[PDB]
Amino acid sequence: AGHMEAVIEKECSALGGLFQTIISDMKGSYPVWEDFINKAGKLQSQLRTTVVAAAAFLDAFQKVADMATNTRGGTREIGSALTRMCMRHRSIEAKLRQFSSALIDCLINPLQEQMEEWKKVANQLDKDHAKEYKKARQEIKKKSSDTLKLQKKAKKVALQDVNDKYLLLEETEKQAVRKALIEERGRFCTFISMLRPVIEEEISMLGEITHLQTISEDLKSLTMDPHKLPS
Amino acid sequence: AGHMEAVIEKECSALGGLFQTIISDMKGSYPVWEDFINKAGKLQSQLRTTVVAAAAFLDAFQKVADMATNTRGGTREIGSALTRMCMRHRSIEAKLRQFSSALIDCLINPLQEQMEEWKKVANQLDKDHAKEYKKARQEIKKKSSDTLKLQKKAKKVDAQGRGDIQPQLDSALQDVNDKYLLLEETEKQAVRKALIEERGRFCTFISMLRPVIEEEISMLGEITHLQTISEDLKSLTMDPHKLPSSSEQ
Repeated sequence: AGHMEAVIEKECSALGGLFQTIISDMKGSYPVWEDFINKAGKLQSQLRTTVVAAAAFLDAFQKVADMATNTRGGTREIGSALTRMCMRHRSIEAKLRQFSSALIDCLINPLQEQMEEWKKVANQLDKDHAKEYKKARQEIKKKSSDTLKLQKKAKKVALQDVNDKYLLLEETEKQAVRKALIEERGRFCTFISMLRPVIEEEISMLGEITHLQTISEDLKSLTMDPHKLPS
Repeated sequence: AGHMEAVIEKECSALGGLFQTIISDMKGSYPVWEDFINKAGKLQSQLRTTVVAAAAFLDAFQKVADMATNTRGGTREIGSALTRMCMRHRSIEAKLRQFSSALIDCLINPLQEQMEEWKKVANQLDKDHAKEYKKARQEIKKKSSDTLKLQKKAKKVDAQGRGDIQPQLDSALQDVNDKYLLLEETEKQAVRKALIEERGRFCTFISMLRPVIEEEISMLGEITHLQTISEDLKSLTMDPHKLPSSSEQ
């Protein structure tokens, strides 16, 4: 570590420092992504259990509907309407299953796999940059040297080559930063492509709720004046 | 007790039978109702656990959004859009909690308390009917008894109990028929009450179920917002292999 090496390193690293910020950010990100995969996993397992409970509940709901259908007068119409309501909830259950499936198959498992690949890709970006950077450096530590001795034996009575290699390093670093910015953004794009089908299933599941209102109104109509006999 | 009475008798028997059927059907209904309560309880318990797991997931999702938000260029916009997605999901989570609460407050617990009161009311309707039926038969027995008195004292046609006793005997027989009709009316009203109670049980159930379904229906308002945010996310993640104009500074 000399004075000439400090000056040179002060020049170079000023160029390639945004790179290290992006890289450091990516390398520090994994615990956040890991906790996400963990909590998503725990939600999906809980949704699977809820689906099983929902299906058993709907079996019992249907038995209640059947019981009304097997009474006599106006109670038979109540039963048919309860049956409709049960069928509508079964459709909602089937979409919840598809939502739960997309959550594990489209998001959790793929994000988990993508994780080790992200770590390897960031390691390599960092490694390759380090290489290009420090050979670029040592080659300009070497050209400033040649210029030093050439300037101290000419005053007893190459400079452009140093300048070349600095503009050279400027565009190297520019390209490395472009590459890191694409990888950084790309991780989120990838994550969002995985998220998309999960949210589509959620929208499809919610959309099945539109059929409940008509049935609830019918049930309301069929249960007016419970103190007297209908027609 | 002649032809007309025997006809009424069989209607009373049909009605009496129908009343006992309705009472028996009500009495045998409880295992189905109890199974429904049990399974609604089991679902509500899992929904409670789901809502906690959903909130923890959303906390993690928001940390991911924060991470993107605090990077550079277009990735910051992606973070902002992800935050909009996460906040909209907090609204869905809230509605899920409301549905879970309504399921227990409006349906499971009320239905559970209702069981014993349904049993008491059905049993009382049965006992009231038996009491009224007994009285009606007694009335028929008493008038058929007098018509036996009259009819035995009418066989003595030697005191001209024919222009005087026969009008009496005609009315005595009429009164008997009156009592049979009264029994029939008692049976018809018993059936009516039993039918009303049978239907009323399902009316009660529906009244408990409807506010639960209302909380579910309230989730329709969320859909348009998920659609818009998902279109924004798609637009923000175009050409992942390339730098967006937003990242070129």
